[PDB]
Amino acid sequence: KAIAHYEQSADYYKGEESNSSANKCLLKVAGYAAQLEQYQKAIDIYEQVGTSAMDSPLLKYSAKDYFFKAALCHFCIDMLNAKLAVQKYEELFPAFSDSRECKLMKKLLEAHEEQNVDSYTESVKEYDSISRLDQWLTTMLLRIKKTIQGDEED
Amino acid sequence: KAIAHYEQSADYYKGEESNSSANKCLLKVAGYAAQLEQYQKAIDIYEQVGTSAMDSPLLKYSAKDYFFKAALCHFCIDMLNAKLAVQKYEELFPAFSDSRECKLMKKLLEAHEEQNVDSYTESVKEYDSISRLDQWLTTMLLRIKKTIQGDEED
Amino acid sequence: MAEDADMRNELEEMQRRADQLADESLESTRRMLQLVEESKDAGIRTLVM
Repeated sequence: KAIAHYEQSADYYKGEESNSSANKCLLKVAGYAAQLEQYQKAIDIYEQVGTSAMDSPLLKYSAKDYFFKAALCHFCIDMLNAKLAVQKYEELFPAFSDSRECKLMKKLLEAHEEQNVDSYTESVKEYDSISRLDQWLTTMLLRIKKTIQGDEED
Repeated sequence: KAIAHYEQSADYYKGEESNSSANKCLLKVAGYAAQLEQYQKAIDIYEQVGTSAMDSPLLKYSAKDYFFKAALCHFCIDMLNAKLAVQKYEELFPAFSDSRECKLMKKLLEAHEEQNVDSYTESVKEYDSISRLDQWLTTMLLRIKKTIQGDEED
Repeated sequence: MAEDADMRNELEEMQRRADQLADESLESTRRMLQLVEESKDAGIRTLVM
C-alpha cells in the first residue's frame, strides 16, 4: 500500500512538474518492487527517469546509477539486456564511472551465461573496495546469483 | 545549561523529525560531554544516530566517523562492546577510513592492554601521518593517554 | 681422460635492494588505491544529493 501511495502521489507530482518527487517516489517504487515482485516496472521506471535524466544538463550524471539500476535488475534474464542498454545509452564509455556500471556487467553477463561463479563473485571481491555496497545492491547480488543457483544448483 | 538547551532543542527538532539539526545539537552535547567527562553518555549518543545512518547514503561515509566518535569515547571502556559496536554497525574493517578507526583503535587499545605507551605514541602520530587530528579528538586522546599512563605505573 | 670433474660455482646477487623498506613503496600504492575510490564514490553521489 505504501508503494501505491508513492505511485499515486508521484502521479500528482508528475502532473505538477515537481519532477523531484516525480522521479523520487518512483525510485522508491522500483527499488523494492523489482527485488520483491514487479519486473518490467523496474526497467520502465528506470528508463522513464533515465531519458529525462539524460535531457537536463543538471540530471544526466544521476542517470549513471539509474541505468545501473535498470541493468542489474535481471528478471529471470540470463542475457545481455544490460548490454542492450549499453549500445542504447549515451554512456561515453571513456567516462569510466559507467565501467563500474557496465564493465562490471561485461564481466558478469558471461559469468552468469557461462554459469561460472569464481568470476561473478570476483567482480564484487574487487568492487566492494571501490564502491561501498548497501543492502539493496547486495540483495541484488544475491538475486542474480539465485539465478546462478537456478543455472547451477541441481 | 547550553548543553541542556542543545538537548532540549534537539528534542524539539526530533519532534518535527528534523534529524540533523538535532544531530548538530547532539555534537555540542556529546562533543562537550567529553570535557564534562560523561563518557558513558557520550557513547549513549552516537549509537542510535549512526546505526540509523548506514541505510542513508546521505551520511554513510560519515557514519564511521561517528563510530570513531563513539568508539574512542573511553572512560577506559575496555569491554568488547568497543569490539562489538564496531560490528553491529556492520563495517568492513578493510574500509580505509575504518583503517583510520577500527585497526587504529586496535593499536590504540591493545597497547593499553599490552601496558605499553611507546608504540602507542608512535602509532598515534602514524595516524597523524595519514589523517591529521583535530581539537576534540586530540584532547580526548591525551585524556585517554593519561588513563593509559596512570594504568602502566601500576 | 678417465676424467671425472664434478664442480660447483657461486652467485652474484642483483642490486636494487639498499634496504628492504623499498617494498613500502607498494604500501604507498596500496594507499593510493585506498584513498581514491571514496573521492569519486562520494563525488558522483554528492552530485546526486
